[PDB]
Amino acid sequence: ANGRLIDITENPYVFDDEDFYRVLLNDLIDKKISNAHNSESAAITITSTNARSNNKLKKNIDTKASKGRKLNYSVQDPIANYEAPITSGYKWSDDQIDEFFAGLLGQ
Amino acid sequence: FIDAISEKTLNFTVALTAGRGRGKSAALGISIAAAVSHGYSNIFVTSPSPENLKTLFEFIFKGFDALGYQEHIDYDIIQSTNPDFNKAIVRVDIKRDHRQTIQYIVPQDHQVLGQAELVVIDEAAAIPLPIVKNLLGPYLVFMASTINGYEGTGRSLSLKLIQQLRLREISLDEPIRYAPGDPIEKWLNKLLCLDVTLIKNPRFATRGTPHPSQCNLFVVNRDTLFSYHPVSENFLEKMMALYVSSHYKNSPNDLQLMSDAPAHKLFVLLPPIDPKDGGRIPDPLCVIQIALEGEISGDLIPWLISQQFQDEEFASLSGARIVRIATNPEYASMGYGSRAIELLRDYFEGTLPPLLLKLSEQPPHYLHYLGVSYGLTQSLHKFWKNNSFVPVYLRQTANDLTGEHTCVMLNVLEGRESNWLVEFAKDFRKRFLSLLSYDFHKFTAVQALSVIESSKKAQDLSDDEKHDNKELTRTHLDDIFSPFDLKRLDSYSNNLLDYHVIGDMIPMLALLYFGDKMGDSVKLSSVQSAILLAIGLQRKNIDTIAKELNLPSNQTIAMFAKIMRKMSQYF
Amino acid sequence: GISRDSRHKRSATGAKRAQFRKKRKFELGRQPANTKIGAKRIHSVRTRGGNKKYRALRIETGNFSWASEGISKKTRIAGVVYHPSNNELVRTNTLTKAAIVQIDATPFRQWFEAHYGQTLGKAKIESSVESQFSAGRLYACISSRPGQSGRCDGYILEGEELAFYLRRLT
Amino acid sequence: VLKSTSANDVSVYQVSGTNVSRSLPDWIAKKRKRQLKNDLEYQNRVELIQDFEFSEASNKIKVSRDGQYCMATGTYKPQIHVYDFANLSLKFDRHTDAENVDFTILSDDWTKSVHLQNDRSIQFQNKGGLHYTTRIPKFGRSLVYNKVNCDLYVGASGNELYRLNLEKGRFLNPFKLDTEGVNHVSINEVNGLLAAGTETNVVEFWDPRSRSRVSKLYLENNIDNRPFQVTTTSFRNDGLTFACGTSNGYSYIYDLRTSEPSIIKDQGYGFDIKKIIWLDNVGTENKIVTCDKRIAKIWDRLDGKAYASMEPSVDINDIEHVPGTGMFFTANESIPMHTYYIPSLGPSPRWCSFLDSITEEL
RNA sequence: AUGGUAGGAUAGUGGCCUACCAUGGUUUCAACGGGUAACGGGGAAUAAGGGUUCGAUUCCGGAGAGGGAGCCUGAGAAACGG
Repeated sequence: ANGRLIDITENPYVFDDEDFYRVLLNDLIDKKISNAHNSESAAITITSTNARSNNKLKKNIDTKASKGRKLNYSVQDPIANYEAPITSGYKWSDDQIDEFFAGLLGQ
Repeated sequence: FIDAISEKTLNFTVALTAGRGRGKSAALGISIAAAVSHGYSNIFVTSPSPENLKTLFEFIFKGFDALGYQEHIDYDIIQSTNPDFNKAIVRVDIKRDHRQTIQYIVPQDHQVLGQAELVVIDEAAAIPLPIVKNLLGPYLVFMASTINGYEGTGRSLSLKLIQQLRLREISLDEPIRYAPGDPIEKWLNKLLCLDVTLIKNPRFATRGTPHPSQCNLFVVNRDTLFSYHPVSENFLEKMMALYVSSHYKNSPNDLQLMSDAPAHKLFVLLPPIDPKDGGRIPDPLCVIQIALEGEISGDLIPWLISQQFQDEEFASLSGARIVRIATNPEYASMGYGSRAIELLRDYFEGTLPPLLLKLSEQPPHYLHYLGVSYGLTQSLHKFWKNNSFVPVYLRQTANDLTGEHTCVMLNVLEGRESNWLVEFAKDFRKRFLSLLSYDFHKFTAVQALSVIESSKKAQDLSDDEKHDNKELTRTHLDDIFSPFDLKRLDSYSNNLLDYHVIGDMIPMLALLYFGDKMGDSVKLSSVQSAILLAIGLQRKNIDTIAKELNLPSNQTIAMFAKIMRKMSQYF
Repeated sequence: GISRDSRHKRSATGAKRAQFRKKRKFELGRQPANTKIGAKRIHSVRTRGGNKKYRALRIETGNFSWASEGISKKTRIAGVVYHPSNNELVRTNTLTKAAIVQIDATPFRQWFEAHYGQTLGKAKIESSVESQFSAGRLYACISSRPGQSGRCDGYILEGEELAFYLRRLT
Repeated sequence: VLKSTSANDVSVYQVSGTNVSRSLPDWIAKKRKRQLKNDLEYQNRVELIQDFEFSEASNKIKVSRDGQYCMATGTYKPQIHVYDFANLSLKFDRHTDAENVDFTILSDDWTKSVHLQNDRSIQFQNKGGLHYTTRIPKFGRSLVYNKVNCDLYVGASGNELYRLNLEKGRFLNPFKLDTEGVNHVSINEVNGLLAAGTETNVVEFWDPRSRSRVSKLYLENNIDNRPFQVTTTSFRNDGLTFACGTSNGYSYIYDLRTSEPSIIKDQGYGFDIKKIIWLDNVGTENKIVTCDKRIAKIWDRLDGKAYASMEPSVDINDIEHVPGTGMFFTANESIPMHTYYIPSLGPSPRWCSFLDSITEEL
């Protein structure tokens, strides 16, 4: 905003070299499987696939938003305007109902 | 008007509400000349009385900015002259549609006005709402009204007219006889309380209010109301505008008549009094003004009672006549008037002076009974049905200006009982049954049934010791109907009789159904009985009853046969 | 119009809905035939030519067993109190499989007096079911699937079956 | 036909009940063969009304106030059903996915219909067939629609009330509930006061434009055998009175003037209170009807006395009433439809112009 | 989307669907993505007793019965025989 430096998918000052590092971590799991033959190697998948996960917030997904068990704040494209709105449908002038809402007839 | 002439709107509804100084003769003449240039045939003049339509016609073709109006020496008043609008064989509209072609019409007519094409109506707020709807139908009608003036209504009646609509409306405020902003007229409007601001108040507008259980039905001194305090001025102007908005008519001297009446007092219903502040002026919930009657201290209740019967005890009794009782103009659904009527019944049953007079700190006179005299409105009958004011005296000749008959109601709101009210109600029940279609041909059948229920509730009311009616004897039934008519009724029980044959015996059957002899046998008191009362007592046709009952099939005929066959089983 | 078809799903990779067929007669995913308590109602449904499924729409009694002696009589239903896989199913009082439903097992008591002859403290059974023969509201599960059987079957809960389920009740 | 009252000289007539049979049950399979085998003057005297049969009838019945149509949800299979009083039969039948436990209609003549089932799918159904199916974050137990401000809202047992503001095609405004009781939802038709049936006899009230609640209420039985859920709420057309009805059979008629008590009446069985319907549109005002599982009772809201009562032979869980009538619908759990007419309550409608005639005298 | 268990549904295994859990699964050995009148492939099929490798045989890629929507009976079917 100050001009000292939006599609975030290409960011030059951000240095995420994850692309070859994920290839390197794919090169890790290829070489670690071939080197875990006798007893055990250094790190086959521990803190490598997890390091891919926590930087993308393991998956940044919610199970309730998946099933529709969470509310969706998106436009549902058929249901725009069949039950299209009306005129002032309040038969009172809505300021005496503000007195009714302030001073309730149950409270 | 030119825009309405250019538009193809069939419901060309033009509404003109103006204050003082409108120039209605020049305004209607300008509209008549515009309708002369771009109209089909003519303009149908509609007024409630002989108003200034002749002055409007004098301002249509002639009649420039110097009007020169006169009472009876004007050119329009004189008929034996040439007013220069003499028509001939030409296409001129000013000469043809002129004083020789004054299309004046009374607003009571609806079929002829519905057949008309272009009409103009003035002071339509004075007409009834169903009458205004019948007048301002789907034709091209221009409506002219005057707001907050002498012999006129208020803004609430204009708001009720606006609520009846929703159109093309406009407003005028500047005077034309004088100029707007005159301070002497402003002082005269302040002195006469001509300004209306009950709708402009922020707490006494509608049914949005506190609970009617916590209602402060306090009192106020007339001298305290007459005192020119600043708080007393705002409350009395709110009280006067409340009385102005409820009643249709508004006499300009009615405020001075209420102030100078020594035999009339008033009580003010108020909301729940907030003790957190306690000093700020609260807007009252309702205002009830009543007066006493008797031989102590304006005796319309006693004059009608003396006209109804010879009751010197009721003439000399302590009667109460409610001059006016109303809540806020849009607070009809609040029901606070019902609590105020309960408070008024409880009041009967137990520098300067102080401004706020306490309700408990007032000794009431030993009143014998209370009541009021109201028009025959369904809502007014509904308020009396929620109350105990049983109607007894009904005016046979309806008011020409109001368009409705006058109903006088009474209620014995005292521990002392007289039972003459119950006896007069039975006489009023017999009178109202006889007055059905004798003079009361054009009346609502449901409201007549509600009035009959009001008489029946007074029959079932207190002081019921030895006023119980008897049934019909065998000799009494023989004098009522012939044996051949009884055999005719058996044919009606066989359903071969038509509505004509059944309708002949319907007259004595209707009086029997109003009588207690048929009521002791059975009770057909559903909506079929209202059809039975409308056919017999109101003497309406079968098609007329079907349009009134909104069941235009033969079920109305079927309901009458079911009522007739019930009477056949009653033998 | 419900689908039981396998090609509607995504692949193991998550292939993007190849859209090969539309719905036919063979993959007819039928309606969920949820029942309730009340007077017994039976629907006969013809599938695959000669297979007659029995839809139980309303049901009032069941054949519930008691495993400690191996007997089952006919018991009038009262109402469900818990289901493992659902909670509003209980409030609906719709009896599916494995639902824990109350009964008034009076002929179980009548068999008990006709086989032993001793009152219930008003060869032996454990004490936690003596809490509710006095109440007369015994708990039972559902064994058979009622939607295709047209029958209600279950067993009375036994020993640890209470001690795990009133733990899940509270 | 029938003359069965509640011993109060209120001649209640019941048509198409379980006592009378289908007079045209099988014209080819049964009636052609049994015409000679049964003269059946009683069956020829049996008069079928509006000519359909509906087996395991509904958990939801509805009648549109305009167009003179009826709405029904079958449960032998999940059904949706259109009936036309101008044509006196099955206008239209269609299957659906699950059993519609709650339903609401658009304001005019069956054009658009909103359905709610055991699953969390809301069915917007237009003149065609099954226009769209949605998802609800919780399950479904209650839903209702306001034409003012263009918003249906749905709730079932939780914390967020899902306002389906159909304008701009989303759903918004998660209203904060208390202790997961919303088992009924109700509408104040003139001002939009919200209402929620809480399991601890609370009811909410919300300003929809301000998106905020204003108060809470409490319903306290004087006996109070058990804590109870209020099971239904309803607002009268005048905008003044409020109704409550709980699982203990206690119906409360709350006149809104800041009153702890009400007009309190208890049912004779107290299984539930299903629905509360006013009769302000017909004459003899202050009559109101509440329905249990096995009794529907019309009574005076001011006198506190029972006007009449209708006893069905099987349990019911819905009551529908065409305005301007003395006519009622039920959704029974059996193969016929209990529908009954009280002429003292009101006159018969236009399609039943002869039903008023045939049973008044017989 | 992957599994766990339970329930519904299915003729039936089944995340097919639902409920509540655990967060995972496929990949540099290429997951996902751009090209194909895929009238092109298929031993699908004898052959062509020499027409260079085929002149010829057939399977073949689907939807639908004016158009969406739902229903119906039959060991056959979401029928162009409702």
